[PDB]
Amino acid sequence: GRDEAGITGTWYNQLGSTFIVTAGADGALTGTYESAVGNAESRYVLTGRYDSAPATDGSGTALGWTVAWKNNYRNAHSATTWSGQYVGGAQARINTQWLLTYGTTEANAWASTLVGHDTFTKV
Amino acid sequence: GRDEAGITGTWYNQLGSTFIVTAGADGALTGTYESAVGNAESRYVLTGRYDSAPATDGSGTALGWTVAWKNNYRNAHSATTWSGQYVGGAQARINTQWLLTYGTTEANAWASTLVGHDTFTKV
Amino acid sequence: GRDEAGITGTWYNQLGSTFIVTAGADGALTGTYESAVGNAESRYVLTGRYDSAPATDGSGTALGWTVAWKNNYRNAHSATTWSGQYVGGAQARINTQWLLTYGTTEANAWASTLVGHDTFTKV
Amino acid sequence: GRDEAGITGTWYNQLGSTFIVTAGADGALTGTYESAVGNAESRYVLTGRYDSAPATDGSGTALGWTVAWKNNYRNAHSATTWSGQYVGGAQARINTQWLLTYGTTEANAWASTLVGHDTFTKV
Ligand SMILES: O=C(O)CCCC[C@@H]1SC[C@@H]2NC(=O)N[C@@H]21
Ligand SMILES: O=C(O)CCCC[C@@H]1SC[C@@H]2NC(=O)N[C@@H]21
Ligand SMILES: O=C(O)CCCC[C@@H]1SC[C@@H]2NC(=O)N[C@@H]21
Ligand SMILES: O=C(O)CCCC[C@@H]1SC[C@@H]2NC(=O)N[C@@H]21
Repeated sequence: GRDEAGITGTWYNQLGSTFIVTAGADGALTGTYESAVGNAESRYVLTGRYDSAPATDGSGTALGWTVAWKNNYRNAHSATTWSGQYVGGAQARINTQWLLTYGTTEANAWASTLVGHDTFTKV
Repeated sequence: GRDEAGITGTWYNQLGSTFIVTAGADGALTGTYESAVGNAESRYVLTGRYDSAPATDGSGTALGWTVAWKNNYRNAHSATTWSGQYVGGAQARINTQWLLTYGTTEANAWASTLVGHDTFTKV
Repeated sequence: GRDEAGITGTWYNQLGSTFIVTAGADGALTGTYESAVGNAESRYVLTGRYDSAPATDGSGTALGWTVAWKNNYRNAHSATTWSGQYVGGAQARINTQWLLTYGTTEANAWASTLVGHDTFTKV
Repeated sequence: GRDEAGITGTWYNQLGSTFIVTAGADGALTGTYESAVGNAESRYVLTGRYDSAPATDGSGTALGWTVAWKNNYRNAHSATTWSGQYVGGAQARINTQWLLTYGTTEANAWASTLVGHDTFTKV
């Protein structure tokens, strides 16, 4: 993929969380996520996808991934999805918006979903 | 997983799109998506995660998945993430909210991301 | 406004909440909201804006409004914004997506904002 | 209102847009918005609401507002809502997430709504 090398590695967001990803040639993303906040401890599995043949006109590279917040330590009964774009160069970034959905009863489902935004850097 | 059997299979949303997923015991989701709308044709790879040990108190099952909108036919230079919950029973549903991010230039990045909501049924 | 008459009146969403609005010629929206759910009781002030000269090509009419969830009875320390479009005709609707922000400490601000979607009808 | 004085005035976001607001004692927000981006020129009317009696525990102040993107110069057939919180102190900020809805045909309504985030400062 054009940015396979650029995306693969360890990223950090403004909260202090750590995103560890491998980009495959075909568009896969696999890795681990460790949140600095919330009902979370240690690493969680992630998977996702990215555009392995982006535009050559200076546009970013679209991608996304999911974490279900269950591991051997905790289960928050929740999942987050991040949707965003990789922007390459000396100050590389992944700019995302995310959706965190809790399992709820039907009566509470109106209040099931948090929205926010994370920016990941290599430093 | 508690809902491995409930989630695995073919789902359809209010647009007429078709979501084909396999749920693994461990929390994986793998499959294909075919959109009835947008800059899309035929099937695209998806991956995601779900809570394989949900609450037993009538709450839904949190899950999410991604599609990068590249296949052998088209490349929209975009990715969607769906975040939601599976609700089991005679009228099973997956209720989601989604985020569709386009690769953009930095000048247009304010306008990179669409938000919406899809409800999937087995019929 | 083109839809001043169509928008003005009493609307109900899928939760059972009641939206009472007056549309002004100039684009204003003023009224009251009464939620069927959440940390809310009785009516709350709303204000917002709508496109008073929409496209004539069958497109909906863009609009939005806010409620801060303080009245004489309760204060949730929160505000919701609905962003959407009015679609006229025998089955008129307002289709919206909303953002509910809580006041939080800086440590909890990542979790400050809920997202959802409401559809309002005249019946 | 507790933050009537703190909110009232001229704010600027990371795009260079200019938000000019007056906060009323009762919870009103009135003013003008001028966007540095998009299908916009000059000032547009805004209205909204804020929590005029916030928590005293260091939490921010919830608020929101709307702009319909029609004025004497242009009509984008769209509306944005910002939902967020005011945080007072030497570095005051308004942190928001927003929803920009376009009027669309029913066939294109899935793609009607952009989501993003703006941070406003006094400098
Ligand atoms: O509390 C939970 O339900 C599980 C932890 C969620 C942490 C969220 S995911 C979005 C944001 N970005 C992070 O790095 N952490 C929070
Ligand atoms: O146009 C694109 O960029 C690729 C197709 C996007 C189709 C979207 S994904 C969200 C919504 N749900 C669907 O089933 N289709 C649309
Ligand atoms: O709980 C709160 O903070 C105040 C009540 C919020 C009720 C929300 S606003 C979005 C959704 N639509 C409704 O009609 N009610 C809920
Ligand atoms: O293009 C349009 O439909 C009207 C202009 C929209 C400008 C948006 S509103 C959200 C973001 N914040 C800004 O200051 N400008 C853009």
